[PDB]
Amino acid sequence: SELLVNTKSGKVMGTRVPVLSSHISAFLGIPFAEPPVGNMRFRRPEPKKPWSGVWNASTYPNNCQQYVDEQFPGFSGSEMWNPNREMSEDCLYLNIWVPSPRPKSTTVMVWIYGGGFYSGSSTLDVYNGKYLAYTEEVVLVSLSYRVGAFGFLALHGSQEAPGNVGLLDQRMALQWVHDNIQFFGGDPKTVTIFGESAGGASVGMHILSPGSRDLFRRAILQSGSPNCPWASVSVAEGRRRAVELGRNLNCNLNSDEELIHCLREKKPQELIDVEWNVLPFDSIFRFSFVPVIDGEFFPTSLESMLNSGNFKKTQILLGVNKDEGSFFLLYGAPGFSKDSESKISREDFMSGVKLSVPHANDLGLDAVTLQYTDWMDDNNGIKNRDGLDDIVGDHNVICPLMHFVNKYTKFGNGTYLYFFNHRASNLVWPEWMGVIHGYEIEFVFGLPLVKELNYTAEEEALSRRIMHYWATFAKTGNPNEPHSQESKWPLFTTKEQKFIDLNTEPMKVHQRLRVQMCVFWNQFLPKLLNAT
Amino acid sequence: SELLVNTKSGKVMGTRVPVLSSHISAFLGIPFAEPPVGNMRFRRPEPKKPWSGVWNASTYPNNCQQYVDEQFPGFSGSEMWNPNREMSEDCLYLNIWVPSPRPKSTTVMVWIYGGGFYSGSSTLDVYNGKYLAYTEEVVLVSLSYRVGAFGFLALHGSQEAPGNVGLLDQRMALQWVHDNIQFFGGDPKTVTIFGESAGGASVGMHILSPGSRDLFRRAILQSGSPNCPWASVSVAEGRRRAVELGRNLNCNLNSDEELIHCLREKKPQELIDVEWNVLPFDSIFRFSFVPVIDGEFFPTSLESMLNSGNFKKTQILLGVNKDEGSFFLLYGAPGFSKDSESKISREDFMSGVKLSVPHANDLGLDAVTLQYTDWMDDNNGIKNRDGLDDIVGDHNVICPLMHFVNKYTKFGNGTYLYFFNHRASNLVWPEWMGVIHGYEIEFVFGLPLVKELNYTAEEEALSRRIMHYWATFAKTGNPNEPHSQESKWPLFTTKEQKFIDLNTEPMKVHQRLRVQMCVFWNQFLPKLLNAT
Ligand SMILES: ONCc1nc(CCCCNc2c3c(nc4ccc(Cl)cc24)CCCC3)ccc1O
Ligand SMILES: ONCc1nc(CCCCNc2c3c(nc4ccc(Cl)cc24)CCCC3)ccc1O
Ligand SMILES: *[C@@H]1O[C@H](CO)[C@@H](O)[C@H](O)[C@H]1NC(C)=O
Ligand SMILES: *[C@@H]1O[C@H](CO)[C@@H](O)[C@H](O)[C@H]1NC(C)=O
Ligand SMILES: *[C@@H]1O[C@H](CO)[C@@H](O)[C@H](O)[C@H]1NC(C)=O
Ligand SMILES: *[C@@H]1O[C@H](CO)[C@@H](O)[C@H](O)[C@H]1NC(C)=O
Ligand SMILES: *[C@@H]1O[C@H](CO)[C@@H](O)[C@H](O)[C@H]1NC(C)=O
Ligand SMILES: *[C@@H]1O[C@H](CO)[C@@H](O)[C@H](O)[C@H]1NC(C)=O
Ligand SMILES: [Cl-]
Ligand SMILES: [Cl-]
Ligand SMILES: [Cl-]
Ligand SMILES: [Cl-]
Ligand SMILES: [Cl-]
Ligand SMILES: [Cl-]
Ligand SMILES: [Cl-]
Ligand SMILES: [Cl-]
Ligand SMILES: [Cl-]
Ligand SMILES: [Cl-]
Ligand SMILES: [Cl-]
Ligand SMILES: [Cl-]
Repeated sequence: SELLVNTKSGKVMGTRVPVLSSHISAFLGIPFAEPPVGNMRFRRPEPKKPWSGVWNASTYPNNCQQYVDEQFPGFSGSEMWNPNREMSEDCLYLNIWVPSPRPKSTTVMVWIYGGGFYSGSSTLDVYNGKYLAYTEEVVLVSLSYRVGAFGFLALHGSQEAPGNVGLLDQRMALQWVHDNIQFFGGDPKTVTIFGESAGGASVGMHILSPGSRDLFRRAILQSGSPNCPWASVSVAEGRRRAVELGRNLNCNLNSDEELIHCLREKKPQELIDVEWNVLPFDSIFRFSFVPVIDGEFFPTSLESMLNSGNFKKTQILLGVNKDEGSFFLLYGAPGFSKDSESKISREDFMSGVKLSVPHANDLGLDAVTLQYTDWMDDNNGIKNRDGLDDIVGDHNVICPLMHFVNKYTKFGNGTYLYFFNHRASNLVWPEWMGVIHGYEIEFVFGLPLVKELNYTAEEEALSRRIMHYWATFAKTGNPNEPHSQESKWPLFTTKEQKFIDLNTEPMKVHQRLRVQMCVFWNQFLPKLLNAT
Repeated sequence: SELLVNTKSGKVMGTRVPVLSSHISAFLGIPFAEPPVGNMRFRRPEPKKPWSGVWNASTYPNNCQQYVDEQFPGFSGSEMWNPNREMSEDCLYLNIWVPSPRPKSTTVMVWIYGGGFYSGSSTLDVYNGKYLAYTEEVVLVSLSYRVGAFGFLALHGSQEAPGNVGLLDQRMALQWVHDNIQFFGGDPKTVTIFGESAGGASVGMHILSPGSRDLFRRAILQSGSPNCPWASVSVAEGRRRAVELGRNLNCNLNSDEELIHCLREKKPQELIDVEWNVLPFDSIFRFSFVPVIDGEFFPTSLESMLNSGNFKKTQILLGVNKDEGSFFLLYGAPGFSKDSESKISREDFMSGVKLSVPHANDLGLDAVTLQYTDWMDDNNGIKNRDGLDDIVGDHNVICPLMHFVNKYTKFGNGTYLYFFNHRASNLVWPEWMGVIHGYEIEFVFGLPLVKELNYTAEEEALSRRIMHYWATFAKTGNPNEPHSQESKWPLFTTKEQKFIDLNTEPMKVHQRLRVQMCVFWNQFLPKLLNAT
């Protein structure tokens, strides 16, 4: 029977699963590592010891230990991103959706969730890969990885807490797909890794890290890049936050061994309670325990690796959403509220500026405000709100990615670039937030195809277009079907720099995505700060 | 008879002059100072010694000694600005157009010509005040003043060449109008001084200088301001250029007395030949001998005087032309030509940038180019040409004036602001130069009213509108006629910052003239240079 699969680690038994008037196979909660509990907290993951018997693979696993958003209790808009399973340090598991009948060798897609490296779950409703596996005849995997301190506490020079271990969690997941996906009908030679936000940053980090390049074929990055200012810290800064975390918990701080033994003693929620207190009073758009530039996982600085071609050469498909700053501001900036139009005075605009560029001389502040202020209309609350939203999105997401795109394309084997700007008809967040960070995911996973989810027919067609782009790219490295004559999504070349709009209108091709602002962010502003 | 007038200096006899199917009276070439010749070269002017007999005042005087443009021999576009009379150091004379019959007490307007303080003549065809005197029933004076080294050689601490003497030339002209214009039918209580470019800068400098404020009632500034970067130098920089001028002429350089005796010996054209060699290799948009911030004529820095209200409080009417950079670039920038469309490569744009900001760190260069570059279309030769034209005009004219306007309006008694953007139908310079610096003057002086000058009927109506604005402002301090209901030219207030367009279309009112660029020029760029 097709719900039984033998693997190099043991037998697993899945469940038949309905999906749009048909059925497919799902294997939920397969372990890919030893449970990182106890004195293994903060350590590199070990491979899952092989098991006897059949592993019930019919129900979702636990989610990892993480902060939980409570800003809007019961609000579906925020709670659709929270853990929907019991939380535990025993959380290193993957899930697989396999078409029925089982294929023999079809392309594989591995989903890497986001959440700023401090949160995330593979079991969210928007991450349910059954629609995509069934519609595009792919084998859909979603992995999990340790977040927060559990996955990214970095005491460099130590082997009990070296940092980046949540990245090694993902890597082991990919190694297990390389080794066992052939038994699920998947082609381990055509594995596409994809992910959004922190997951998009992860994908790019696996493109960069030599110990990861050989475990996948190509890559998709949504609203995230490895060079994003929130996505990595130095070895010094990682050690500082780790010691600062000990201070918060009354820890002996003389050695790394004593620091680590104390932290291993605390219950997980104790660590999470004080997690945000280690950030520098430098503030707001930054998360505590992120990957570290350690010399091992990342040989040198990300910028030098990028400049020298020191990265896997393949095909990539990536892009951004129109409004990437909205959540940063709602949750952390003064004067933004879920239930008002959040119009913003001149005063509040100037304070959000300062929050958006941590540690910038005053001359830099003027540079930013001069660039984003309409001085013919400088007291317009809506323009001030939109301007701040652009500042935050350009700085933290769009312009890092545009830098990555341009650096990568000089050496890679094909780049495709998209600008997603359709606001979902049924979005529960306020209108002023726009085409929000994170709200293309439901289209990539084909949720518009479910009528009771209350999407427009145009949104079903856009989701089908997008799913087909993603899967056709994963099978062949080109989103366009060969001899099917609809408008072509053109290659992104250093010369032309073309991209497309992704929305419900007929495709349009543009050039040089937000080049005006990103010249400012990627070339002018850092020069200004360097020379003052 | 009305061609004879007795003055506190002697009798003068003018000539009857035809003008648009009528006649008026003109008194050309009245001396207002002692001829500044010989050992009086470079000295403060002395009053004209009174004379016996009748002074023939029927023919134009000489023009002062000055550089003469020969870039386009015979080209009327350039030659209409050159001396049209024999040149001489004996050039301190004024000219008066008096309506017929002679008025008893009507308002007076004193024209101060431009020419970068290195050139200019009161006798140019475009400066012929007969049309304005006759049409608006004013008494029109035009003065003259020493230019070049003869008027602005500045060896501070010396009494034989203190600097600013060409400004004292103008002042003496105004003192003579104060004393004698009542005999020509002019009201010495309603004297309006006006002028363009260097003359506009002069007008503002007389508003600033205490020894000048009491000699006129109000003021008009066209395309010039006292704070313009080409309009003044420091005492140190004036001494440097003066000594450098001696080096060029094999002068003894040990003392000021010996420096000055040598320079007084050279024939005037010898000084003019080497005049441009004293500029710092710092270049292009600067003129050699300009006013100096000496502590006498200007008590303190122009910026501190402006900030503290240390200036005459009255009404002012001022404005700019759409394209102020065109001549700077044509004559001095590489890649601009009279007879091509002067489209400009990316390379040449970057070199014109460097020429437009003398002495700017490289970080400042990027600031300028980032602000004026369209990075979606950065190789457009026309946009690159227009961008450079805006850089030069904003920096050297528009944004200094906008700074002056805003500083003055806090303390003055009424400000009116215009943006002149009608290109004359019959302009002989190439189209790419646009609404050129200097080409509103012919409208202010009513030359469109002469049919054989080949202007459109709309240009006759615009000239009449403008002449009426200027004269009504000069009589009453408000350009609008009281109870005549046509659209009103609104006051310029710190809050609203309104101005009007001056062209052949019906008046329109706008707000915050080029505020985006002038925030960059007047606030951001100097801060950037200061802090690097
Ligand atoms: O974005 N501001 C958020 C914010 N929430 C709160 C509510 C309580 C938890 C603090 N947890 C934080 C969260 C997030 N970012 C943070 C950044 C800096 C710091 Cl000190 C804490 C953060 C973003 C994701 C959600 C939580 C208070 C202050 C505050 O600033
Ligand atoms: O604008 N460039 C002009 C320009 N003309 C020439 C032609 C010969 C005379 C030099 N006379 C000059 C004139 C003017 N500006 C100058 C600025 C710097 C210097 Cl060294 C000389 C200047 C502007 C008004 C007209 C003359 C050569 C080089 C040159 O640069
Ligand atoms: C695991 O499998 C059994 C039958 O194989 C099923 O009844 C059970 O519900 C599954 N586990 C849980 C926790 O429900
Ligand atoms: C990708 O590589 C192959 C062979 O290495 C080459 O022929 C092809 O043109 C490349 N495509 C791009 C877009 O670089
Ligand atoms: C679909 O729309 C109706 C109408 O407001 C709403 O009551 C219902 O809850 C929606 N369904 C879902 C699944 O949100
Ligand atoms: C000055 O006046 C006389 C008559 O008064 C006139 O003939 C003469 O032409 C004038 N001067 C010159 C230089 O022409
Ligand atoms: C000008 O001054 C007079 C009296 O000094 C004052 O009443 C009038 O309002 C002022 N006008 C402006 C525009 O400042
Ligand atoms: C007026 O236009 C004609 C036609 O080109 C021209 O020949 C003539 O010289 C012009 N007149 C003046 C004064 O420029
Ligand atoms: Cl199989
Ligand atoms: Cl514990
Ligand atoms: Cl870049
Ligand atoms: Cl849309
Ligand atoms: Cl919006
Ligand atoms: Cl670019
Ligand atoms: Cl009289
Ligand atoms: Cl001589
Ligand atoms: Cl200003
Ligand atoms: Cl017009
Ligand atoms: Cl133009
Ligand atoms: Cl302003």
